[PDB]
Amino acid sequence: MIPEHLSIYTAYNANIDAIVKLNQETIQNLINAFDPDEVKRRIEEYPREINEPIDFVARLVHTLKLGKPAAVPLVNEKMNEWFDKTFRYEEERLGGQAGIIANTLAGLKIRKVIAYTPFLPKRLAELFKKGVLYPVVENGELQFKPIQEAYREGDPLKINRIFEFRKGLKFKLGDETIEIPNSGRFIVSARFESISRIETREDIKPFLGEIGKEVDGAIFSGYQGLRTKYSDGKDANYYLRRAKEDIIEFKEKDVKIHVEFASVQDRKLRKKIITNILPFVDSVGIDEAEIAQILSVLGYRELADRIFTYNRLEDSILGGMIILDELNFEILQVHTTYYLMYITHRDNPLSEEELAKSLEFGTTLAAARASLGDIRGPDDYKVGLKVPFNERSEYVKLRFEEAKSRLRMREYKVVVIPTRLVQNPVLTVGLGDTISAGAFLTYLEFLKRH
Repeated sequence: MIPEHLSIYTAYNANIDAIVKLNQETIQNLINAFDPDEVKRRIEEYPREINEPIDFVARLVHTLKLGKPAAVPLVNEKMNEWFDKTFRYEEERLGGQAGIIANTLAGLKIRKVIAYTPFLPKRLAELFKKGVLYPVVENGELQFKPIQEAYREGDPLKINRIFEFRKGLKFKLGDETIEIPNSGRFIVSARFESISRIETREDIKPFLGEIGKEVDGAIFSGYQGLRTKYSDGKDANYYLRRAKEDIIEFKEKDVKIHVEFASVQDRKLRKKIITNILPFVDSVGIDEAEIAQILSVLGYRELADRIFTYNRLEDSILGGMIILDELNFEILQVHTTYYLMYITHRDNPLSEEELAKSLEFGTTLAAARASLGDIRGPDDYKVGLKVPFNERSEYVKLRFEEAKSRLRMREYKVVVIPTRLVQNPVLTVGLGDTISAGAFLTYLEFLKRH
């Protein structure tokens, strides 16, 4: 069942996600450090990014009193040390699509899992599972090390911080008492320059093809971390030309490549990624929100608006077909709350049943991880079998048949299954990534058999 003989490389995004519990002592001690009217002044002026500590407290306490969640970018690297010296973390865990994917695969105990990120400080390296390899240059040659032991002292440190606040708590901002209405999280995302240089670094770059010889597939993600423009005159395009070069090295070695897409708010960057990356890879993983974002920049604004507004199976099948037809990679996987879907060219070697089985492995693996919070060993996949296909399945199936009646299916194989939906899971972060990892893993297994 688990295709344990396959070897997979993942890049490029891995980071620390760190959680802080805002109890009374913690929030009051923080506020106490500042001048109260200095804080008040900063709230009304409303900082939309965090450059200095007063931006942070201001945005936070505004969020705490409203009792409504918020995410705010950290755009100054030097703040890492401030956060770390001011707060204690409940938990530090691995985040970033490549990180999560690497840890899930190493939890399945496949034959080999190599992960790469250009930024590997010790603190990040130690959050990976045992078993994940990292490529390094040693004595002028390629070697792999256990990733926990491959860290570079001084590498840039990407850390996203989730502040949990629970209802009930009161604190004071000078004389003014303040009770928190609801629970929630205040999220501070790493969005400074040093962690936005998303690439294979120059030392390892010359060995990518040698790395390629060691794997059956590579899963690439994290393009969404690129910025428009960089300090040293580099730009998104510069990094995207390097990204294309990496793709070429693996595909020349007969590696199949899967790109897991992501939300890219800047439409121009989103357009550059789609243009530069998608037509050149084999497999692509998107969610329902992403399908519309892509269509929107491809010019299909009406259909994108329909998808966003009504979330119908039919409009997603049409929109997936358009994206495949326009971009001409090999297979598209769409993940949605109630159904997963594959769209392939008519000459894809897999049968409908194998395509279904691959999707089923994906939703099963994700349901497992959503229930347990972590894949420790291959038997854990079986926990996903305990999560039934959702209550909308029969309606999904009926609507799929109606959709096939309305829409053309000449040039395309379209396969739809219902998800093993977990209502309210131990782990929310990265379920889409885990679906794609399982789907792509089994897609490789079936191709290899063919």
